[PDB]
Amino acid sequence: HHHHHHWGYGKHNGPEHWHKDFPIAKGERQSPVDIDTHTAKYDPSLKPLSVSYDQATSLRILNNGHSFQVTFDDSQDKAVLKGGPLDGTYRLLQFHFHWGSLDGQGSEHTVDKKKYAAELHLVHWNTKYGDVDKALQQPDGLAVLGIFLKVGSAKPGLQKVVDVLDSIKTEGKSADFTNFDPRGLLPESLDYWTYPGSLTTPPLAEGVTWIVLKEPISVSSEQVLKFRKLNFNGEGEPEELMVDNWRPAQPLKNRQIKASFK
Ligand SMILES: NS(=O)(=O)c1ccc(NCc2ccc(B(O)O)cc2)cc1
Ligand code: NI
Ligand SMILES: [Zn+2]
Repeated sequence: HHHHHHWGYGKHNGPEHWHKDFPIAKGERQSPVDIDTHTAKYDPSLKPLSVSYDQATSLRILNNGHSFQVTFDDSQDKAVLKGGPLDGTYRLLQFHFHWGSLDGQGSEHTVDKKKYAAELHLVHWNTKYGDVDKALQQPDGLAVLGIFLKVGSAKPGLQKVVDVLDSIKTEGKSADFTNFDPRGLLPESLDYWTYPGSLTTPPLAEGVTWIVLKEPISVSSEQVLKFRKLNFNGEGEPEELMVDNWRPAQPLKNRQIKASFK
């Protein structure tokens, strides 16, 4: 009998191939999905999302070769998420983005089939499991907040991020990044869609409660061009621009997307 045991976004190792190392891709709970709003059953019993970033302590920003991420002190309930569909408190650990080679693509989730120019993921782990390592092993371990990005009007709360991207151009670079306020990345409304799903990068584990916000945030084509100057490659290796680091929509199968808003 068969016996089973690096990935990227290129043609040879991109999403179409991930299922071969990570057969959970063949599952029923993969992300991202297309959000079909005809079929998204509004639900009144979904509560306001309580985004409590009162005391958020950013630490580092870094280029991991797939994306950039900003990490937070997650030792205390300094930045948490509760309400919406979540049973309990989920503490923020990091945020990262996915984006395109051009403005017409970059988002992971789609809405009635439209792709936005980038998507922001805020990654939270369920405090009752004690840390992110134990949480990552559970069906209700993680909660990701997804925020769409469209081009036009510059986003101010993002300039602090964008001003340092040239210090972390290549894979493995990092910097101290303190006193960054994540609330300056939220849009005004917090109406959301929710469904059970997965990480969108390997290992593609199916323990994620997805919360996608209806309202995108806007950013200047100058800001998102800064995203596009990052490299997938390391210093001294041939240049390969960090673009199109998004997984395409996966089939919803027997799941239903719920809405918080009519
Ligand atoms: N793209 S996503 O679905 O938001 C996604 C979220 C999380 C993960 N991996 C899990 C994970 C946990 C901790 C850190 B860290 O730097 O402290 C990074 C990644 C993989 C994909
Ligand atoms: Ni065996
Ligand atoms: Zn992500």
